[PDB]
Amino acid sequence: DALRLLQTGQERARPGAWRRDIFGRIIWHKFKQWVIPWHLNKRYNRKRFFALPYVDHFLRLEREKRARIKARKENLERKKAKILLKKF
Amino acid sequence: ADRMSKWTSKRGPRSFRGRKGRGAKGIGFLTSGWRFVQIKEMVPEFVVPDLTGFKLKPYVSYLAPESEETPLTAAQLFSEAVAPAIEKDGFEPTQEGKLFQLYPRNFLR
Amino acid sequence: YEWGVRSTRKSEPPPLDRVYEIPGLEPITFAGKMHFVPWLARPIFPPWDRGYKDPRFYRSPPLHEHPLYKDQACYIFHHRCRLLEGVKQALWLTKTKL
Amino acid sequence: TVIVERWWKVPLAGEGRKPRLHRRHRVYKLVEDTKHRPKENLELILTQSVENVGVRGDLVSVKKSLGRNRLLPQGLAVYASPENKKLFEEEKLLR
Amino acid sequence: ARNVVYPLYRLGGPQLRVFRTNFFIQLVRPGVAQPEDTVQFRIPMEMTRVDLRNYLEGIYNVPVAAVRTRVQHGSNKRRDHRNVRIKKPDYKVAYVQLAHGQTFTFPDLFP
Amino acid sequence: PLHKYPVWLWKRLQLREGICSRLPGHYLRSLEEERTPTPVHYRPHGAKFKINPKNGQRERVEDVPIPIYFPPESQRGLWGGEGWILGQIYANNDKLSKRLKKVWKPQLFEREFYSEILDKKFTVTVTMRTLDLIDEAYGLDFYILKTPKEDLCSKFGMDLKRGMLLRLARQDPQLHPEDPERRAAIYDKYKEFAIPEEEAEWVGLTLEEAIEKQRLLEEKDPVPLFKIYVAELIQQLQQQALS
Amino acid sequence: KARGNEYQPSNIKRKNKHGWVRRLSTPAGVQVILRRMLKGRKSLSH
Amino acid sequence: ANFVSWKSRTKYTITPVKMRKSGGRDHTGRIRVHGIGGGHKQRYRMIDFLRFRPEETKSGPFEEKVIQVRYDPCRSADIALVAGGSRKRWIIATENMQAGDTILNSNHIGRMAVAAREGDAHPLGALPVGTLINNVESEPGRGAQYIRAAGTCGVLLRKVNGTAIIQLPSKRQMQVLETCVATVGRVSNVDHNKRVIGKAGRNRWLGKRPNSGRWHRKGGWAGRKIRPLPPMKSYV
RNA sequence: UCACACUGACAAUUAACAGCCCAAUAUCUACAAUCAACCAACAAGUCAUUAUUACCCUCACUGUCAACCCAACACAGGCAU
RNA sequence: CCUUCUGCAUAAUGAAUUAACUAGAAAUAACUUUGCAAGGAGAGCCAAAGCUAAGACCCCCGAAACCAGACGAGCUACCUAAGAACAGCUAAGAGCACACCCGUCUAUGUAGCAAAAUAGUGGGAAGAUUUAUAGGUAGAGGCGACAAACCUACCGAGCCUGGU
RNA sequence: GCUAAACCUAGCCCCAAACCCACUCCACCUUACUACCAGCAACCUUAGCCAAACCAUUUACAUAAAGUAUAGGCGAUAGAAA
Ligand SMILES: [Mg+2]
Ligand SMILES: [Mg+2]
Ligand SMILES: [Mg+2]
Ligand SMILES: [Mg+2]
Ligand SMILES: [Mg+2]
Ligand SMILES: [Mg+2]
Ligand SMILES: [Mg+2]
Ligand SMILES: [Mg+2]
Ligand SMILES: [Mg+2]
Ligand SMILES: [Mg+2]
Ligand SMILES: [Mg+2]
Ligand SMILES: [Mg+2]
Ligand SMILES: [Mg+2]
Ligand SMILES: [Mg+2]
Ligand SMILES: [Mg+2]
Ligand SMILES: [Mg+2]
Ligand SMILES: [Mg+2]
Ligand SMILES: [Mg+2]
Repeated sequence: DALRLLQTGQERARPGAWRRDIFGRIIWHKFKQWVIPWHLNKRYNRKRFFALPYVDHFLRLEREKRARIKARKENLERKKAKILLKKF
Repeated sequence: ADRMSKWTSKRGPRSFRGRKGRGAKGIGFLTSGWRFVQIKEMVPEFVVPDLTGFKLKPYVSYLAPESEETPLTAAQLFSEAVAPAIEKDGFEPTQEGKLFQLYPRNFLR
Repeated sequence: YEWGVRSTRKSEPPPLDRVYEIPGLEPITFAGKMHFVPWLARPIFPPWDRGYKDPRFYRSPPLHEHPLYKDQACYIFHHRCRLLEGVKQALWLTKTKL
Repeated sequence: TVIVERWWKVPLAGEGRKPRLHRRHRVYKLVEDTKHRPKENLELILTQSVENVGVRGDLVSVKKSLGRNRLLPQGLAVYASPENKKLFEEEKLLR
Repeated sequence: ARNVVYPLYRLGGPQLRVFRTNFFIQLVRPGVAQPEDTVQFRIPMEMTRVDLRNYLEGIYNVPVAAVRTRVQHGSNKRRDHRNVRIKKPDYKVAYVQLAHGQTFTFPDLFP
Repeated sequence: PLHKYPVWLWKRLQLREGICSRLPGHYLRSLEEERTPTPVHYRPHGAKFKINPKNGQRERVEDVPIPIYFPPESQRGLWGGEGWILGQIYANNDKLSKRLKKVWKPQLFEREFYSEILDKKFTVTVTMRTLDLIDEAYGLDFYILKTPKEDLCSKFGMDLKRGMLLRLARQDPQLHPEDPERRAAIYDKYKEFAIPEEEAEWVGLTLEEAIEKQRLLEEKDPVPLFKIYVAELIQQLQQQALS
Repeated sequence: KARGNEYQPSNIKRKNKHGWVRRLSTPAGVQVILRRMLKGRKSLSH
Repeated sequence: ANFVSWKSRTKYTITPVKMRKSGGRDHTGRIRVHGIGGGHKQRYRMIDFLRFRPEETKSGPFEEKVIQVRYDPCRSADIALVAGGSRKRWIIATENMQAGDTILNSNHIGRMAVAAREGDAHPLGALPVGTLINNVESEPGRGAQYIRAAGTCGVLLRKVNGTAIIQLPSKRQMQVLETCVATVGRVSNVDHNKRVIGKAGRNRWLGKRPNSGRWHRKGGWAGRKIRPLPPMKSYV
């Protein structure tokens, strides 16, 4: 890593880039290494990368579930601290 | 009819059984008449040196001292290899046609 | 009349984006990225060709560009050639007697 | 191109928030249409020698069909603007 | 190595090198008494036949003649209090055969 | 457990988040403007008030637009301020009858225009209202330059306007070589616009297109740290010797 | 006849009728997989 | 759904093409024609309807010769290979079209009539009045688009200026240009209408499912209609 | 523990059988099989290649067990070559 | 015992006990008592003794059934491609008869072997025949040698989701 | 006395407050957890149950003005601003 940083200043040996799949979640797409370019590969052309608008509802639902889990954990920690204070 | 059963080569039919397979890592290819071609260039060659007169051993002695941990960084390597910078009072910027390119992982391990 | 159905033939390419008909700005497309996207106009890539040669992946030259090409409409015969007439055709092509 | 009127009348919703419509408000009523109307003859000045129907440098009430098919595309006339009008006035005064 | 991307050899590329091997190997006792000069080996999944041949010839210099590998299936008929299946780790097995009739015997321990 | 902002503010939140924040200021201002459209499918009441019958008393009224539809053909072809009206109608214009849905459509044509700023003929599916507007504007270029963003509603028209603005701002030889007088006269014919080149690029571009342009602009691959370290060492040597 | 035996197992037909490719070709399967992931099931599809 | 029609061939060929049965289904999968599907396998034979067609580096009239007369399972009219020059092709077999017979394929419209035989093909501008013809073309260089079935025959009526009023077998007149190509004689395989199917086995083998079992009520359209002959359909 | 196929470790099942498979350009296969020669017939039928360019390294991977599959059961039931 | 109904042990339904869960949320107005009064209430509302504030009053389970999109031809109906099967005997969409396809009838079974089984008498068994593999036809639909039959055990139109 | 009976702590609901997560190593749109080679993909008035004892037009998505105007098979109902 030090040699690579001093030779080109590039992070992470394996190259890559961020992309948006169908689910919409920002996934770090991994390069598979090919021989032919991308503007003519039949298989890679099928691997589209877009989430479309209707997935916004599912994204909002996932965000709400995560927020609910976080609030539950926060209330749990608060109740634990309150019980600990009550014990002493 | 099992969702928890991880799909593998011991499940599907002959076609998918022979197609998928375990981590085989294609080393060659087929030539029409079911005649596989073993590319000598794609076959790995374990570069094992001679272990003659080796000083160290796979186990250390507790009597040895203890030193602090300091992950090596780029700044330290640059400060170490600072001969021409001081002599000013050689570098490989572009390495696209190099043997073992750095940024594009072309060398194994 | 002509053979070959349109549906079976190669599908007609899509219509070129109208942004290219505005001589002349920088048509922003997804060429910078490396994946198909609905929005953003479609780019136009150049003709790519491999440098080194490959045995299994080799494209021969056209029918005219060759190291030797004769214009005389020659004809060759082999075992698979099934004549029509038979004896008379062979006698004519050989100039012999039966 | 097709004028349309609303049914049930909007119940008014001030000016800040948008007017919350309803499924009944979707109903419409055709009141009038742009087409099916007596057309008008736009004014166009000619730039070259045209048939007896017109004269060089003489604004006339030309029809829309011809003005859009032959005159304007071929540059034989120009819209009744103030700039070209002043240019034609100067050309006439130059006589 | 294992679990590492390999450099795709196009056509006029250099010979593939493998420095600092990752995967390992280990022999076991014959199951139903194998023939003479026939050593067994438990190889992981990411490993072929010529791979093991070169591995041995380079590390232990054992004159390996022929090799015949195969994959074994792990048990899975067992459930805990949660009623969840447990699939044991799978592994590949090989049957290396020495050359020159060296005649090797599996040594025993715990006398 | 609840959110911090409403549901109709996530758009602005994302716009102010990161990459959308680095965008220019004029683009964000034009996007946030959101002006009202021009009346087309409804008589716009001039006076704000109107004395309704059955009672001589003034009342406040407004003009609500008609939820118009914009199919892809409207964005691909220069269409006026009209489109596909999606609504419902009774039988004989009486609520006492049945209710049935209805969808109107405009009248399309195929004319051949010729713009002087671009010097090229096109074949666009123009309508009658668009032709009337072009005739009233005393030129297709004037009609394209007068209609703002949300008033023209069409990606092709926005691209044409952006190209015309870029051409008027560049003021370089390109129109008619070996004819500087003609180019000068053409530029003089249109002088009430000419947006600067900095603001002329972000004209009509969509959100995704603008983000892509911004990404391509400030790309800049990671510079090797070797040059930075060499510069730091040079600065250190300077501070040690000179100063 | 015996109506308690209708299942004819076949990995080919199973994966062709309920496969990741078939579930991602159309937006229907996309929404199905999204709802499944939202529910929290272990297996998303065969 | 995935449905690629077998009709996919560029260059004309003599070998039988592997025919893929349809079954009254469209590209989607739904049935559009009741009574089709389930029969005997068949191999399509590429036929060349355009009789007159000069081969490469040719233009003037050419001669041909019949070699064999075979049966065609696709249509009801038998066919017969006819080679000529330096190529071969299939064409409709006319009545009394024995093998080893020479056939002419002219085109130059002569001044006077031409006593055409039974196999030769000449344009309508050189055919006597009142002569049976078949494989009539709708326009010059179009191809046989009408008479072609077995036992069919088109009698010539008259000519006007530069056209010819043809009388189809259904008593429906039609006028076409006089410079178009046509064929004399009638199609072979005579007496095909009298073919006794005998049993349902042959009908099922031919590839035709039976009719539905619904007892439909004969509407008003099930009455005897005596309409007059329609007007002459021209194509000038 | 009807007595145990129940609970934890042991290791199997090693390819030669089958799968994993074809470089391009113009280009062409009229006489079915039925002991196919006598006898022929209708439902008209499953199997082929020509010239040029470039190609020379060769044994990699998967399946291999059982009293076994689908029927809530250890099921007089259903299953092709 | 409870409920119904003019009428009950009635032979009208409910019920084996035990532990847990389980079925009246409030309204213009009205009644009682507090505080001030032609005024009170912490803007707004009511005033020919009025208002403010408090107290007190509006049950549960139960269908058939519709909408929009998913899931469904691995069994059933049809179609498509390439394959497989049909002893023998008498002698042609011929006849008997193996395998094989379906089950007109008896008997057993009826919480059984089976949420559709066991034997023969049964029709065919070189042809409108059966079947191994894959793909296509999905409900306002598909298919249908019409049985208005089938479309995953219940299809006069299968289930789910959200309106319910 | 066999069978039984109780423990209460992990965690849950409300808002009160901030706006959240997201690549160590290989693998994942072809048959998902498959190192490898020549071709179209986007924007759509929601319906319906129910109440008028049926049901078609109809039926909902800080305070005061005000449940007023107004609309409504002018009946069941709906219902704003200055
Ligand atoms: Mg059962
Ligand atoms: Mg076995
Ligand atoms: Mg009671
Ligand atoms: Mg009661
Ligand atoms: Mg009573
Ligand atoms: Mg009783
Ligand atoms: Mg009083
Ligand atoms: Mg089936
Ligand atoms: Mg049937
Ligand atoms: Mg009976
Ligand atoms: Mg009984
Ligand atoms: Mg019968
Ligand atoms: Mg029989
Ligand atoms: Mg028999
Ligand atoms: Mg239903
Ligand atoms: Mg109700
Ligand atoms: Mg009602
Ligand atoms: Mg207000």
